[PDB]
Amino acid sequence: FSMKIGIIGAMEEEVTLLRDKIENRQTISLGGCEIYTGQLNGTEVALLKSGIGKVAAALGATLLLEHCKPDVIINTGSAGGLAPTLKVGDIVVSDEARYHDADVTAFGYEYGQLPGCPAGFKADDKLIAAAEACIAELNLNAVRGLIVSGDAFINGSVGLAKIRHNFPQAIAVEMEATAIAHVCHNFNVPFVVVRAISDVADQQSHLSFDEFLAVAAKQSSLMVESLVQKLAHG
Amino acid sequence: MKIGIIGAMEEEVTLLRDKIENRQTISLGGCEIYTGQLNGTEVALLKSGIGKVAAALGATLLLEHCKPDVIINTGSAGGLAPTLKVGDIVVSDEARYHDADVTAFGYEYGQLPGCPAGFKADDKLIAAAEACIAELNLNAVRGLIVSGDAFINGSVGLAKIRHNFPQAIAVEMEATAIAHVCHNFNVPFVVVRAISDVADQQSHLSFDEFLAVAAKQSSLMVESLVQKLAHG
Ligand SMILES: Nc1ncnc2c(CN3C[C@H](CSc4ccc(Cl)cc4)[C@@H](O)C3)c[nH]c12
Ligand SMILES: Nc1ncnc2c(CN3C[C@H](CSc4ccc(Cl)cc4)[C@@H](O)C3)c[nH]c12
Repeated sequence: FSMKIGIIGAMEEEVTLLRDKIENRQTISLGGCEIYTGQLNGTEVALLKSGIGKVAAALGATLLLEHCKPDVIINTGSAGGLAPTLKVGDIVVSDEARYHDADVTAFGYEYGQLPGCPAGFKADDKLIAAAEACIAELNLNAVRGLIVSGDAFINGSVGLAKIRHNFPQAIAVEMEATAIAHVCHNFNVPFVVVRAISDVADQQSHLSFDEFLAVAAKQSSLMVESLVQKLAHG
Repeated sequence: MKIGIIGAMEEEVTLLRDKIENRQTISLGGCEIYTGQLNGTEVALLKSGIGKVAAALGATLLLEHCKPDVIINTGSAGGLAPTLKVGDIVVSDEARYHDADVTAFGYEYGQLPGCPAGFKADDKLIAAAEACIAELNLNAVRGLIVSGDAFINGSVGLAKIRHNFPQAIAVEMEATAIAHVCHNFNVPFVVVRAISDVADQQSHLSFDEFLAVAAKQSSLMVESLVQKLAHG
């Protein structure tokens, strides 16, 4: 009864469903961000709306950790699906996060690695196990594996090809997860990403996202709600 | 007046750090912040680490813990403008991400949703930096500086920057992140960096050779600019 779960979503649509469900809700406004505090089905939560891309996610995550000191972080939201069995609405769970757009290979760092960081950030094993238990209980289709982040909306063409080449094992792509993982790494806070597929990052991904962002928000929010309850009680 | 100063690499902050008197160190989130006085002016110097996220996390800690009135971003840069040589100064009038692309939804190339397409540096800070450049007889260019999470080393990476930002005068990896955090907190910023290489196919070798020259030139400029701002 003394756990506080931090949850981070980038777009307002990505946090609005959870935000609705928060009891005794209060809003903290700082640094261009909002954090909603209160309880989700009894469990104390702090839900950050970060805004879009790596710096917004990093600024937001840093305020959430400093102001709220959550025990763990769960990153919720939509994603572009890369793994072949994924369909719109399916869940993706991070094993690990990597930047697809960092390149200091001129000095022999690994592609995707920034100097001062590990080449990728591992998500927490217990959080991952708890997410997989929720996926089973909810009877959802999910893939676990590497999620890659960058400051680009992937829409086929080179951008997609470059990711498939550099990270053939990446299951999904998005724009905040890695930055949240990098902040959590620096503060020793366990994280997991539990997103849902809104598009498959190909030349029609903008139209698929226009159509399916809400479905992905709903599916990822349902998972996060289940996860929070499982973590809190088992 | 409290002046915030941010450099990414330890080599980019060390010279200033050696000069801070009444010095205390805050160690937090993988960053270090050194507080005290630089030639009688209160400063807070952040060593942020490398790239956009490190810079953003560190800038956010510095603004929260130290509440500086302004931010100056110091360090090295890849020179893009034709009149630039190694050691020369670049001063931002504006900062943009060269690697942000949400053009699929019709944002401007380099713009992230929720941000302006570029972040404008502070006119009073720019004017003070140009007075310092003239007094020290330096060669400098003022203009757009672009940031990304890549060390630019010629070939297609460089070509893409030149296509998208023909007006960019230099490239680096943190400034626009610092600008964005400053934007969100309504804190004025300026970038005053110096050229270690020209972001071409041999930029790694030039950086091997001239990082220290650039850290020195940018640090000496910063020290002069601090003095000018606080004391005229
Ligand atoms: N193909 C893809 N590529 C990168 N990220 C995503 C995402 C996940 N995010 C949703 C969102 C897409 S970019 C955008 C567009 C308009 C507006 Cl108002 C706000 C943001 C980013 O937060 C990352 C889903 N599919 C993606
Ligand atoms: N051609 C270029 N491209 C991008 N950034 C820079 C910069 C400015 N920075 C220095 C540094 C280059 S990457 C690097 C390599 C070794 C180690 Cl230990 C740590 C970092 C980044 O902070 C950005 C100078 N030239 C640049």
